[PDB]
Amino acid sequence: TRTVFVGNHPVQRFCDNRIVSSKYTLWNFLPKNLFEQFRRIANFYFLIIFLVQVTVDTPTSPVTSGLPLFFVITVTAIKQGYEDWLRHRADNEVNKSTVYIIENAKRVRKESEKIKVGDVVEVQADETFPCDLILLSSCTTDGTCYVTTASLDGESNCKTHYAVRDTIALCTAESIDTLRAAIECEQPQPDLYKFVGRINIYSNSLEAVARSLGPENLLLKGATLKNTEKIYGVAVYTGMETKMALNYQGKSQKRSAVEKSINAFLIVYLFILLTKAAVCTTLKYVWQSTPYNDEPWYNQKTQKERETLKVLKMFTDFLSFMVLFNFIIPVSMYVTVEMQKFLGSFFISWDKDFYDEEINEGALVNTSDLNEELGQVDYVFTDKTGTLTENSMEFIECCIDGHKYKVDKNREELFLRALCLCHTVEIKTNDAVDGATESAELTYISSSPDEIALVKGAKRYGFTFLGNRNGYMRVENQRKEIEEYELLHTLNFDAVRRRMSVIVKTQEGDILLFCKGADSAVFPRVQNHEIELTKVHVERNAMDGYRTLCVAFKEIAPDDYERINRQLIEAKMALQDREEKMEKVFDDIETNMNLIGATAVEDKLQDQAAETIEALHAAGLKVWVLTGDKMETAKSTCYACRLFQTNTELLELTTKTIEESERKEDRLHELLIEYRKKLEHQEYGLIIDGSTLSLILNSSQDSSSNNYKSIFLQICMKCTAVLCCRMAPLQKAQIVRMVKNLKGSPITLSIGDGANDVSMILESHVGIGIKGKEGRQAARNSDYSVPKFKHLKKLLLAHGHLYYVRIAHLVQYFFYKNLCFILPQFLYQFFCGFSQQPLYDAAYLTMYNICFTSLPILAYSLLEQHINIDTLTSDPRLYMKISGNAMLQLGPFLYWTFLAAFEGTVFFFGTYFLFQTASLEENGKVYGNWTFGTIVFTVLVFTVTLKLALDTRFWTWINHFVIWGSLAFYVFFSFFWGGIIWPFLKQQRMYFVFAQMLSSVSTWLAIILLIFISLFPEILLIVLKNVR
Amino acid sequence: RPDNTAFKQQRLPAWQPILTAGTVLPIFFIIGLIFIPIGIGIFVTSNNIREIEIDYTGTEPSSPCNKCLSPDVTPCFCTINFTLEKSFEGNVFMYYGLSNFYQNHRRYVKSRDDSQLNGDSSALLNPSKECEPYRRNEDKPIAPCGAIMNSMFNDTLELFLIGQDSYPIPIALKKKGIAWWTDKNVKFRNPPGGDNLEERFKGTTKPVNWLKPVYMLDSDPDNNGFINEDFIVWMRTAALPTFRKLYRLIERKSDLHPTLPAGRYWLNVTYNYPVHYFDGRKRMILSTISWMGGKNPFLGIAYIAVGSISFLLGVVLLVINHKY
Ligand SMILES: Nc1ncnc2c1ncn2[C@@H]1O[C@H](COP(=O)(O)OP(=O)(O)CP(=O)(O)O)[C@@H](O)[C@H]1O
Ligand SMILES: *[C@@H]1O[C@H](CO)[C@@H](O)[C@H](O[C@@H]2O[C@H](CO)[C@@H](O)[C@H](O)[C@H]2NC(C)=O)[C@H]1NC(C)=O
Ligand SMILES: *[C@@H]1O[C@H](CO)[C@@H](O)[C@H](O)[C@H]1NC(C)=O
Repeated sequence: TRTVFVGNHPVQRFCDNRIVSSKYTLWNFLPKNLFEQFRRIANFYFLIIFLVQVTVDTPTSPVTSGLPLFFVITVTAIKQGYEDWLRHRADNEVNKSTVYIIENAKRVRKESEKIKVGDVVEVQADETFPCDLILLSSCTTDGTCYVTTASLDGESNCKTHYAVRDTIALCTAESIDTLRAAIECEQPQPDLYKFVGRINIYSNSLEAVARSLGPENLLLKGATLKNTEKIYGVAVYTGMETKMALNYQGKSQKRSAVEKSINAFLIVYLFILLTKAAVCTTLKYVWQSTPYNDEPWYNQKTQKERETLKVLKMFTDFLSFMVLFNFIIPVSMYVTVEMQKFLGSFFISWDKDFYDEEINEGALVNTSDLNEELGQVDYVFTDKTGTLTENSMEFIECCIDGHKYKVDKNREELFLRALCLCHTVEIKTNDAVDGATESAELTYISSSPDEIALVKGAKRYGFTFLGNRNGYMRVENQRKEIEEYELLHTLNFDAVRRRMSVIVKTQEGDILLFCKGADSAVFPRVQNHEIELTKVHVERNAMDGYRTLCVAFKEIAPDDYERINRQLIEAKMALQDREEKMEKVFDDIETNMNLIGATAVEDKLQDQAAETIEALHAAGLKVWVLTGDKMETAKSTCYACRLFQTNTELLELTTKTIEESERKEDRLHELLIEYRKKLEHQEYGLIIDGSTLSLILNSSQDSSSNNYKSIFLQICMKCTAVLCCRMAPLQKAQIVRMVKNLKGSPITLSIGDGANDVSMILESHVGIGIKGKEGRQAARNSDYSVPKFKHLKKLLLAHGHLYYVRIAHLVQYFFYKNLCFILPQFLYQFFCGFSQQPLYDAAYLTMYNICFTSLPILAYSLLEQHINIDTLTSDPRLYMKISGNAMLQLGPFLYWTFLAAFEGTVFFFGTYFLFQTASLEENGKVYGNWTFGTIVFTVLVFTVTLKLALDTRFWTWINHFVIWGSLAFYVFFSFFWGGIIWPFLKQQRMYFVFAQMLSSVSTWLAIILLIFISLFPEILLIVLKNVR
Repeated sequence: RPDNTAFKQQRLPAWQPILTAGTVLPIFFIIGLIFIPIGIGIFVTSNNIREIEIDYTGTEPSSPCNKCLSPDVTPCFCTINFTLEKSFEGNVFMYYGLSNFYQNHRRYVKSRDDSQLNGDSSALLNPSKECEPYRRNEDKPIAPCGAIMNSMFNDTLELFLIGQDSYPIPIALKKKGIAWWTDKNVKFRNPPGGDNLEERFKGTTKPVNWLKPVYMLDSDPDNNGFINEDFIVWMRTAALPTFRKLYRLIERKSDLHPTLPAGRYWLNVTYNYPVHYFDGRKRMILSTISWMGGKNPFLGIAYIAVGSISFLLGVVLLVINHKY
């Protein structure tokens, strides 16, 4: 809806070209970063517990709660800050490169940031683009210049764009000559593939040429130009409105199933850290009830504290028994669980097995967050054409007028013309050595293999397409006759319609309207009396498992053309809903076509596309298939794909059974309850259509007693493999939703190949884009990508699992690490006068959560395979089933806890009984209370670690160095901190505690035991699980 | 083409320990052979240590010195008879327990100024704001400020041996070397410089409750100021209500006589420390010492309760597995 002028002068009101990819700045970093952290629960809560320590008079010095909180920040800010600064220095490059402009007959050399909207740009070969231009001319005629979008969506070929006819003449011919134009384009939409515009070039005196535009004229900002000398563009979008720049945002998907549990535990602890306070406050003011039991003449209450309002004092305590138990919320989890993902996401991008030789590229992880979401999928929505069958079509066994050509020249000769026209082959322009090859270079470059196999087909017969020469088309009809054809309108294909067409003008006569498309969408518009003659053939060729396509021509009368022509073009200059308003202009152009003959193309399966789908099943998933081809075809490739065993009682809902409005439901409820409700197991699979489906969902609001849909969905959950044929481009989305929104939240993993699937990949929990032959429209939106389908096995099982059992046993341990460390300090608030006397020291309250026992859980997080990565992908029986999120469900969670409590108690009561002795050393001396801290601590750091050394089932050389590299650290720290660190301290309370807690040979036997009795409830499950 | 490094492929050189029943069952039967030979190894050296705790708190209408449980002339004098059945062989230690004396009380553990006792001259004249309730009396600085050092257990015990005649032989007690040598020469030091331990304390005074200045706790210069063992061992907090702190140790005479010959003795305690107020008892635990420490059964009954409940499930496991 905007407006532009080539030279900015007609016959700043717009954005400025400076791409700022960053989020922070050099000034608002802190006030932004911090807030974006302290809005998180555990990083904010620990803040409150800081203030409360700086104002109130509380037991533990502010250090033991501000350091382990100032650190976890400074180590996230830096990374989360620096990791950003990479962009600035990156950005500054792109938008500070040289790009010449044309002010007034001048080839100025400005900075790419200086460009404004509506101004001529210049570009040599090999150079990136300054912004979204509109190709206006090139050095040569033909107004053509290829492009290689190798940085926007990852494409690696040389697409070819087009210039504007009325301007191709302009090349160095001072286009600056107040060149008139009006470039109206829809406000920048990030679709990156649609572009509706217009030009209103003005001639010398008067001219209003309404030269419509299109995506074939836009040159994105970042598509390296190739195979040309130079061009001249007219900027339309100028950065931060350009199509590319808009595509930095996809974050509305990273809500894993292991990121809310982490929020269902805290909400528990935050509701346990109170009980631990309330239950331990009341007991105090009920204990102090005794008159002498407080300040019994040997600790006289400081006079001031005596005259304090009781109720108030009843507060400062309850605020003390949070500052004293606050450690019961893991402070350093919001750095590990992130440092893990970052340092441990590449693994899905390096694994060699995700590397096809041909495509000469590997896997690609376009989301560093959904990793853990792979060992969760419960529905897998594959796509038949493109994933299950590579796009290498081979035209075989056509059928003209039901005669199955191998009629002579009355209509057949025409048919061939149909095959060779009405397409977008665009044969390889360059010429190679012809005479040694079969025919010539003759390499066809197109996106829809459904036709590239046709042309190659006709090439096996007389006719052959070799043209598109200067607005015409060339063909060889069994002899030496170029036979130029004048192309007039190439009606692009559109899935929602299933028909592409071409309106050519017979070089020496009238016009023609060729067209092709799926039978179910070409037959409705035909001289019906000819359908049955060829219908049976299209059945067999499909019944056997070949793609099918019908083709028919309709001669137009010239007197009728002008109506169409006008009606056609005028249906383009519309800037609002062009594709729709256009689609509908020629949807009534294919009124009645004289069908000529049908065609059949065969397809191939992938390497293991038949072995994988035999694995997934064994893994518990419920694989679906959302094809678009004819029903019969899908039913054929399915058997081969091996998702329909020999004995499977299908429940088809095809048009061949539901040719009515009400009939289906009758058939629906029958094969649901009386057929699949009264009851190897796989005996039943489903099959639907693009029509039979829409009736169900859209028209469900009638039988509110037993709604159609609510019935239909019921069958889904109870069918291990289902099909969907004749699927539109959007109905491949309503399906996902219709499933995602039922009985919980089944994690739906969809997998597409091309543009058709963009409507679900962007919709399912975790897409999987297969970068195949069509294009990267699918692999650029998908969270991940794998240049095959055989990889979707090694992806889900061998990674989706480890990327779960590597965290499920982190968010668990990272809590159980604390609920033990802070249990004693709660019991020891029983054998003290409830005066909140921290059992441990302070030097052992900061360290323990960042230094003593931080790494050993990180190590086990990045690199570990509790089941060898080979035995896990070579055995999908349950290893993708044993974890249906069960690793964090309410069952296991409160086992660890009821493992902390026990392993917690034994720490204290295990020690208490040990200090009924009156001495432990041999010299007979006594042991203070601090020596009651290190004991019940040194017996802690040796359990919360060893309890790991009983879980790591994959001992690399790192684990050996971390675990035994924290313990042999602790036993050193206490030795150093123990010794002389006096000068700046104020207590010298742990001056020699440790060194004496080890010279008592009768102490180890308490440690060496208290460890065991704490692990003995873990050494058992091993036995009770390795026995059966 | 992709990096075939040992790590990135995610197949680093592993250990892969196969933890299975058939290879873990011995895990039970390997300890049972190694704990029990300790659980019993210790339990022997526990019941072979004789002790005695002569509760002399009072509160007993028939208690020999209830007479001064109530406020009487300061220098009270108790006398308690008691009989030793099995004479003590080694060198015996004499503790002095307590009870319901919450020496671990956050409001009572902060009550020491650790940087003063260390001998920091400047810190002396003006102790911290932690030993508040007993910081300055008569607006003056206190040398061992703070409740902890204030309420220093201040009654003198004594043990007499009654021979055949009625004259009781006095048993010789020793007091030096009853505190961790680590925190008796490093963590507690007198004021910076001086010659007589009095001058060094110029502006300070004695605590409130005490009866004599810190520079008069003992004549022996090696034990007088802030070094008094009695004082030191009273500062390291109790670590529990029911505690007991070393008081004096009897060095085993070189001869081959029993350091404590059996029979009845006399224990006359100069009762000064009153604990009847908070309902706290008092005692005097005599004891020997073995490498394990002091008589304590737990370690014994624990090992033998683990070294014989792990070594049993293995049976119920070994027998259950083969029968399936
Ligand atoms: N050049 C062309 N000529 C005739 N028909 C065409 C065509 N290009 C596409 N079609 C029609 O478009 C339909 C595309 O099928 P649909 O997209 O529903 O499933 P699909 O098999 O193409 C899986 P995918 O979308 O991944 O390629 C085909 O049925 C075909 O008839
Ligand atoms: C020994 O210490 C105890 C501590 O309670 C004390 O009761 C004894 O008598 C105290 O003397 C202090 C004054 O010199 C002072 O604490 C108080 O007068 C008196 N006790 C009371 C009731 O406070 C101390 N005895 C000795 C030997 O001084
Ligand atoms: C204990 O003290 C008393 C105090 O009278 C004194 O006679 C003697 O030293 C000891 N024995 C007796 C007789 O009490």
